[PDB]
Amino acid sequence: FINIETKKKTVLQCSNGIVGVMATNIPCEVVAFSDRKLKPLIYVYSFPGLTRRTKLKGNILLDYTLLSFSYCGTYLASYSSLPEFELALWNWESSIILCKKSQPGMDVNQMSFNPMNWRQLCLSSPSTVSVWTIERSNQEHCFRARSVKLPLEDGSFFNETDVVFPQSLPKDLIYGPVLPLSAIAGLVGKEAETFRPKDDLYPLLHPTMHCWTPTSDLYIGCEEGHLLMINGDTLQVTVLNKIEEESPLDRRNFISPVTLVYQKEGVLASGIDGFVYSFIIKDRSYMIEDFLEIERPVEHMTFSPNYTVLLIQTDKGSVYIYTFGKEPTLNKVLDACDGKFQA
Amino acid sequence: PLESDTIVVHAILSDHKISSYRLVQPSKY
Amino acid sequence: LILLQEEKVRFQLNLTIQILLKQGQVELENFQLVLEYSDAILINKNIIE
Amino acid sequence: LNELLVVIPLKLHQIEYVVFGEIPSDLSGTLVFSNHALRRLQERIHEL
Amino acid sequence: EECWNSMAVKGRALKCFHIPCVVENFPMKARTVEELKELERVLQQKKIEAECLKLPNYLLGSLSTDFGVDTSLLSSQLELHSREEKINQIILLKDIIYKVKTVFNNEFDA
Amino acid sequence: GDFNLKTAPDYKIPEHMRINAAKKEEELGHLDSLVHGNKRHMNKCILSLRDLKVAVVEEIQCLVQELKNIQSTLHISKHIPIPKIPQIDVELEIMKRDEIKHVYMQQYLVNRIKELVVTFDAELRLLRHQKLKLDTQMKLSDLHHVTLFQEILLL
Amino acid sequence: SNLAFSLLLDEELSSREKFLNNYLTRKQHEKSQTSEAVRKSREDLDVCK
Repeated sequence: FINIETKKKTVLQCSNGIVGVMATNIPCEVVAFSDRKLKPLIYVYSFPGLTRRTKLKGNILLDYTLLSFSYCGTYLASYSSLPEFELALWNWESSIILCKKSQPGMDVNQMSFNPMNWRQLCLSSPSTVSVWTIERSNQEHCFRARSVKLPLEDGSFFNETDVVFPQSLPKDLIYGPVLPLSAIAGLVGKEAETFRPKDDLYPLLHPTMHCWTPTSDLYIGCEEGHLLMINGDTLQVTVLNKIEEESPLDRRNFISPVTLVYQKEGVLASGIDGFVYSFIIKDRSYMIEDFLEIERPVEHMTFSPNYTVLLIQTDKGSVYIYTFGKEPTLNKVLDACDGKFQA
Repeated sequence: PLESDTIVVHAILSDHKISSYRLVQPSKY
Repeated sequence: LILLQEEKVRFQLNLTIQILLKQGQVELENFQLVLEYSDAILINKNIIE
Repeated sequence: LNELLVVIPLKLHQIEYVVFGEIPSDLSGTLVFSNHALRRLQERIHEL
Repeated sequence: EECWNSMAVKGRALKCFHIPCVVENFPMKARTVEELKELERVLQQKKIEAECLKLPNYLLGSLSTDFGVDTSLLSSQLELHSREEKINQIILLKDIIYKVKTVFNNEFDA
Repeated sequence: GDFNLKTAPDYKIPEHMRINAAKKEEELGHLDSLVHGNKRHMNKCILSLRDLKVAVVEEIQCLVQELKNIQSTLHISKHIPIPKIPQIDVELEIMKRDEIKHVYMQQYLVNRIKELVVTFDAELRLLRHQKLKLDTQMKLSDLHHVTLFQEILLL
Repeated sequence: SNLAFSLLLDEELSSREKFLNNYLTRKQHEKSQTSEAVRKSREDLDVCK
């Protein structure tokens, strides 16, 4: 724990091994961290006393890939690590798993609660975006996943013809009726339903970072430079169009948003170039402006609760803070070395 | 007179296989 | 599942068969150029007469 | 050319000349016809 | 080796003395012992089927009767509803192809 | 009345309807062009399938090598058999954490190999579906070639 | 070529039948979960009301 103003460092030693995933609920001043060992007890501590409020224990055996507190603070979603891949909602005050669902195969890169709706939880993987509805009756909760159709790498939408039941082509009246394409060799089972052409394996948009609007929509960044809307209720997708003002002779036409955090006037994005950009977004279009330049590429970025302090973390571990309306704007809290101390 | 010989692609899990046509040059017609 | 089973029975009954037909006074447009006999149907000559 | 023997295969429902539920034992009176040309003969009746 | 030891009946031509007419035999590969065994197996299978049961060329859909090849052991084209029946008819038609080719190749060698 | 016939002696052939050897030979040439085109397209697709088989075998090779690398740091008691290659106090805790971690990378690489094998075999299912559609087409193409050539020889 | 054709359409229809049977088996259990939650909700609604 590093204080910004006084530059003091306090160590909370995990007595059982290296700390795994990290999350904080600021309105409750609680810090929930997983321990990277056999029993992934989510240690929820309270700050500044560093007092162990609770240990959350599940059926998991390594860690949780992500921990995410709700905006209300009464719930903590955990997307578990290997090997379960269980998304579990925790009433961490009571240490009770309200619901859980195992999804082996898809690896969640980012998850986030909807701040205005604790029942909506977005999980973004490198291939899919899923919106999860926590459907409750009395004391039972269940997870209803809703995978969202993503556009192709050019931003177009693929019309999925029913592979098992193709529509009626004109029957060539000598050469047999037109069958489903996996018939004439016939792999019996789920392979015929997961059957797709490898010549028609069209790649989809890679979702990198999703952030929530005040209107329960989702800003999603792509490695192809695209910015996507996903409504948390209707799951509609419409690719944003860049307002390209004719400024010639510059190679900044491709920007890959590593992270995206919402601001009251748009989205703060960060690229691999070390540039933080301002995306001023109007209905179905966006304009990119240069907001900040950093010597090293930006890995993570977040806002303060009062939205006046801006934490920007680079790939090497360097931490910068952009204070809005104060000179100097950028202050380096941590100067990062290689970290791998050999001698 | 051979354009392309018969080549047979086999499956991995199953014994299903496909054989190509023994392509020859088209006739003088 | 019900419609799939009905299609299964119908497709097992619908067999792709080959039948020899001579060209004795056959009236098939584009018989010579293109292979498609989709317009070809076996009827009695007395119907045409 | 009519006497020449050829192969004109057809499907099950392309056989409109079915006698007692089967294709008969003689093709002397049978005739392969174009599908659209048979409708043109019937429409020309009403036209006339 | 690969060309010549495989062909039991080698690909041969016959030219007319004065007419520019060339007749080619059917270049058979070696009819395998597996193929002869399935020949005999389906022969007795269809023979006992005909005995338990105890037609024009186009209902069968074949003109192999013009070459003396027994096609009464072919199942009807309207009765091949099952996978085993269609596979049996496939291998029957492969054998019937070999029989027609054998008749022509005997005439060719004559 | 009367429909277009070609047998009756009272019927006389229209002079454009007069079919000659040149017409029959041109028709057989067009048919042969269609046959060669269809066969060339399918053989091109099959060549693409063969190169796709080579590519998926190479990807399975890379995944099997990564599987051996992650199994090197895996304890023996929680081993999962390698998919076959296709042919053309504190210390114990995180030690066993590493064990089950390499167990799930093992399961993920096995499932990914299974997905690639299933999708390649399904690609073969596609092109075999396009095989017997066109095999039934080219066999009748040879049949109508014989019909036209009989019409060529007689006429 | 026409008789190696209806062999395996039946296998495709059986494949979809197996997928539908698996989906039916999973959805019956999900319906059981929802029915159990509703049943406990009725009694807790009455007691708390």
